[PDB]
Amino acid sequence: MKQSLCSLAQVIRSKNAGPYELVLDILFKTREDYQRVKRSEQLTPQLIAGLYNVKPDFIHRIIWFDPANAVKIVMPRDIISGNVGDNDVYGAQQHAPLLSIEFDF
Amino acid sequence: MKQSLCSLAQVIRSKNAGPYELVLDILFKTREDYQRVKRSEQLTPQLIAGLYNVKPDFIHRIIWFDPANAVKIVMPRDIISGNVGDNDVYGAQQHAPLLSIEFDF
Amino acid sequence: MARTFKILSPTAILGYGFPEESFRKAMEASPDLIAVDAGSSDPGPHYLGAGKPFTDRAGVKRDLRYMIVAGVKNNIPVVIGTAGGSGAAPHLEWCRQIIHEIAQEEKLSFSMALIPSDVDKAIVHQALDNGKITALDFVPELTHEAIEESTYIVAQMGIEPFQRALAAGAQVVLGGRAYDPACFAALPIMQGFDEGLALHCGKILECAAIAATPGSGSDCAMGIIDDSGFTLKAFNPKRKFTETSAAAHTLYEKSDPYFLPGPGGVLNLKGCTFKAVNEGEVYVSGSRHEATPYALKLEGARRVGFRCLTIAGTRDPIMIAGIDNILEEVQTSVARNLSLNDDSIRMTFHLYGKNGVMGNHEPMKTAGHELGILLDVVAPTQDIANSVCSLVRSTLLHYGYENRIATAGNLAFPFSPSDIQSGPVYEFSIYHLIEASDALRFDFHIEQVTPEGVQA
Amino acid sequence: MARTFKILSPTAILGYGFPEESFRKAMEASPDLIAVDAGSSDPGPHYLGAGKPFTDRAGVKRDLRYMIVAGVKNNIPVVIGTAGGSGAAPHLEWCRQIIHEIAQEEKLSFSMALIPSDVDKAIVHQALDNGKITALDFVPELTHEAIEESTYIVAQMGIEPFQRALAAGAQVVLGGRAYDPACFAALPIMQGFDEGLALHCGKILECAAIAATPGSGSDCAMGIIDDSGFTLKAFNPKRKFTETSAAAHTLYEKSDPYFLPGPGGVLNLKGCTFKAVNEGEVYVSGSRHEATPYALKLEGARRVGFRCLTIAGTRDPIMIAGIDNILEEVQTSVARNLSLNDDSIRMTFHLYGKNGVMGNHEPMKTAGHELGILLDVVAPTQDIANSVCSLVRSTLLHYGYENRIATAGNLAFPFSPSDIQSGPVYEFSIYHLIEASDALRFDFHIEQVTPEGVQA
Ligand SMILES: Nc1ncnc2c1ncn2[C@@H]1O[C@H](COP(=O)(O)OP(=O)(O)NP(=O)(O)O)[C@@H](O)[C@H]1O
Ligand SMILES: Nc1ncnc2c1ncn2[C@@H]1O[C@H](COP(=O)(O)OP(=O)(O)NP(=O)(O)O)[C@@H](O)[C@H]1O
Ligand SMILES: C[C@](O)(CC(=O)O)C(=O)O
Ligand SMILES: C[C@](O)(CC(=O)O)C(=O)O
Ligand SMILES: O=C(O)CC[C@H](O)C(=O)O
Ligand SMILES: O=C(O)CC[C@H](O)C(=O)O
Ligand SMILES: [Cl-]
Ligand SMILES: [Mg+2]
Ligand SMILES: [Mg+2]
Ligand SMILES: [Mg+2]
Ligand SMILES: [Mg+2]
Ligand SMILES: [Mg+2]
Ligand SMILES: [Mg+2]
Repeated sequence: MKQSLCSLAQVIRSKNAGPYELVLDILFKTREDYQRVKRSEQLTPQLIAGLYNVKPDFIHRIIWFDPANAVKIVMPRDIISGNVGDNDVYGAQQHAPLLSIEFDF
Repeated sequence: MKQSLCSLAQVIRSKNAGPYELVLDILFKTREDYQRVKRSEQLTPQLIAGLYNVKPDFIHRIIWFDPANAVKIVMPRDIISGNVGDNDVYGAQQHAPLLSIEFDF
Repeated sequence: MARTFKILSPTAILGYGFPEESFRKAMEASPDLIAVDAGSSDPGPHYLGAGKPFTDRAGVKRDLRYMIVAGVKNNIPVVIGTAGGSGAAPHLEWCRQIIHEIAQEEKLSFSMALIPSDVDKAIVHQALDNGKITALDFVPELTHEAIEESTYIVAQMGIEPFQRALAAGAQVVLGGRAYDPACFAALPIMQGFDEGLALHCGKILECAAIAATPGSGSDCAMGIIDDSGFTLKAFNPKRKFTETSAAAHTLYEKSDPYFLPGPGGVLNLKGCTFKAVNEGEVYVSGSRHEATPYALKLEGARRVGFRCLTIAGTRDPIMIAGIDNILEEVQTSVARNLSLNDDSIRMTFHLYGKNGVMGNHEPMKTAGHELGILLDVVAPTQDIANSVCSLVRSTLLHYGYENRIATAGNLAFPFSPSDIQSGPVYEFSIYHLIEASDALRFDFHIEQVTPEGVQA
Repeated sequence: MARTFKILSPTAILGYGFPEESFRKAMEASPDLIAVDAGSSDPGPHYLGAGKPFTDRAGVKRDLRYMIVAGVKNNIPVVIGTAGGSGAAPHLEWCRQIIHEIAQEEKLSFSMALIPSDVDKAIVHQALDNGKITALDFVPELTHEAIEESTYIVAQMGIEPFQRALAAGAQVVLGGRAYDPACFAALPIMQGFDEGLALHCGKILECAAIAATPGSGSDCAMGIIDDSGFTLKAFNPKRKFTETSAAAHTLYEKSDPYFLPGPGGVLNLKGCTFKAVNEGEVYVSGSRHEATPYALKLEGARRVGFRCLTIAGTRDPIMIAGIDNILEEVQTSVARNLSLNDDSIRMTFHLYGKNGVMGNHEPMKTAGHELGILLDVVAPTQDIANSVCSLVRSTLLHYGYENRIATAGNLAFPFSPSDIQSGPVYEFSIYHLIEASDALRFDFHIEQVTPEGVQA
């Protein structure tokens, strides 16, 4: 069976990092879970880009923050915060595609 | 034989009749079908009341308008048009419960 | 009368627009009258209450330019009911000014009659005490306090004021609040066409191509009255009149399709038939009219507070599933923080994607994957509404609901700023019949409009 | 010469509120500092651009009454960053007046430092030409035109201006736009506490109980800095700090949790640890601060147009299924009717219940049973925005979409009026670093607040 991200993570969320960037934070329930995911090499730009309907090169960074058992995904905002046409000025509700993730382990 | 209202009706709609009343209009494609529905006595206040979550006595009138092959359901608006708390000032989008109606012929 | 009377209705409400080509084709059919409804109570009480149009000045001006240029050029009267959206004094004046500008820009001269529909409160107070007011169905009984706290009060005129203005030679007739069929029927009736047929024709034409199919609130229709019935047609090859579309419009916005009441009588449709004719046209016959003691419907609204609102989405399934309780907890928190103790503060939520349209009558009990959360607060002052809305917004944004995983914020706002001060809120306060009297007569005034303004 | 430094952060943004009992319990812990963030860029560019608060005056006053009374009574400094929501001159003045009113009502006298963060356009123009401006990640290169068309330009100050004001004896320090951790860290650093620990503590405290669990934007938190780390605690038995909640707040709103940049240096967090201690508290250690050449972040916005919006629901499954094409056909109709010819007229739809939150990034391709349709038009003038919005609204209301059966109208409006003018629209125009210079030095001035005001 696969392990869903939801079963492994305490926090799965988005927010702005300033008006020009969107950050997705995932904090795992245990260090063991975090290390299992990091070791698997399954949380890739290709995975995230497919889930978000962007090109893989649009993912700017995936940062493995060991002190927090956390990973941060960074991408530019394709609508600057507050620009005409925005959907989410604070960048606060862009996390839902991550809820579909399942790991093959 | 179950037969849906949607398969028989050219028009199924709501609108205000002034600020205090909501009217639902059902117009049939054919006189044959209108008369079959009318003579069946299946389109009752109790049916409509259940679909709308109101008491049967809330239905004011069901009017069978033979020249149009049409039936009109009349009820009071439980929120006067434009009052604080309204959901539909023009009364224009209250028809959806009627779309579930099935007759037995 | 004799042979026929052709009425062109260009659009459902003056200002809604229409295709230029449809109007050009309609004019090639040589109308005897260009008539249009310019207003309605369906948009709600703000517009009468605040003295504002629900239609757009630029749209009204655009539509009238076509109509007045054509009417003056071809010596065809142009008749307008419920000027300016609600037909009270400010609405009538707003439309009047638009028409002066058209005459200035197109270098036109014509006579224009103005017919106000405003009713002084003193008349209504006196009628109430004299037993001359009747509530319409489901309307509360009228009180003196409700009269006094109303703003503009208008009566819906019938055919006769329009007829007196037309008989005096008015080329454009700009009526205040009016019974919709009357601005279409007044002229053919004075020319000898049958009252029942003409009023039913007006009722079917009062929203132009809403009575055609596929319908449009923004396309032209014509009725051709003869001595035995009337024919309905459109001027757009993608639209047709059918028996169902025309009959549907006889039902439209009425509480009994057999009996349509208005000032001076009731249309009895028990004997009417709808019959497809020609190609995409319908012939209607059998309509009749019953005179009744003459009464007018009054409309009025009153201010009830001030509104501040915000809209934001949520995409989180845990928040969505728990939303009803979350909103209650946020309300409790805000009331404690601001020490709220006024039962005159009203907070309303609409949860679009669950029950935003039908409320407690919505049959579906579960949301999907997204909600649009619309919050509005109505309070005795704008400042109070703003304060409550702001605190509800920031509290909801960061509320730590049970099992939350999306912990940086809860709401997707489309706009900066997030809160929208929408201002005064009105509610209907008068929707009652008054017995006609001399004091309620609707008198016309004709002015000569020229390219340089009104000339006396 | 105390070995701990205790900081009370009452709420995530001044004005958001907090439970009175949480604040009272926090004061029983005898803070050495009451500090709070009063502003942010996350609410978008309107607030800086238009000079307006995103928080509510009554809420800010309510929160400040607790803080100032407590600080003055107990001789505890009160430090506020980004006064008034955005920290430009009007925001600072707005918050200053609130404080004067509190002093009058509570009969208090105290010194107050004001630290403006406004930057004259000439300084920015000169710096651009001298090669002293650097765009942050993904920010467009700055131009002279963007500088000139901006309104208020502000710089986010660091700890040092606050330190100078505190050293001058100010009992309340009201700062303009500020780097959020600096509010909290300035005083402990000047008292000799470690810069890395103090700035990391400030970054965890700058949103108060958002860093606790369950989170709240409206509840208090305290950080206690000692020689080897800092401890975080809440004051509500329903909330606590955990290793996850504190570490999450280290990630919050940052591009790289290993390196948090600000004016004068970068917090290097690769050595951090989070340790649950006692009951519901967390001890954080290992934070390091590395100095960098001193630069300030500038913010500015510019007006781009004017907005009018409408909101309405639909409940019809045929309309919902076909909504994308319907909206395109309505737009085409409106452009033709109003002869629109300006690409700067922008019509935006949000379809709540399908893709209102995520737009083209929404994974779900199908709506449920209801949509909330939010329309807004941004145009070069308010009149044009209002006119296009109105025509879209009425055209959509009566559009005859394919297979329609609900033919009397297509939209459920919650409000009268349906259209809401929302006014000028701003967009960010400056989001750039500027090298420090004498011209960019932040000056403070102290005024003696009394119940009668400030004298002379
Ligand atoms: N004198 C009257 N006696 C009785 N009822 C009346 C009278 N005048 C008006 N009414 C009522 O008020 C309604 C007015 O209809 P109408 O003139 O079509 O209004 P409207 O608000 O302008 N409609 P619309 O523009 O199509 O949205 C009638 O259907 C009656 O219910
Ligand atoms: N001198 C600087 N050098 C580099 N980056 C800077 C500098 N000053 C500010 N920033 C950037 O701007 C951000 C400011 O963060 P912060 O002070 O928390 O902003 P805020 O808009 O007030 N946030 P919040 O109120 O919590 O919503 C930092 O995270 C950096 O990305
Ligand atoms: C306001 C209006 O557009 C008028 C009409 O019925 O044509 C409506 O009631 O829907
Ligand atoms: C504006 C604000 O409430 C401030 C914060 O981060 O605390 C937000 O950005 O969500
Ligand atoms: O760029 C992205 O993937 C999404 C950012 C989007 O602009 C937003 O409105 O939040
Ligand atoms: O009375 C009803 O059944 C529903 C009417 C409702 O008040 C509305 O807002 O349209
Ligand atoms: Cl493994
Ligand atoms: Mg009307
Ligand atoms: Mg109507
Ligand atoms: Mg009408
Ligand atoms: Mg801040
Ligand atoms: Mg923020
Ligand atoms: Mg911050």
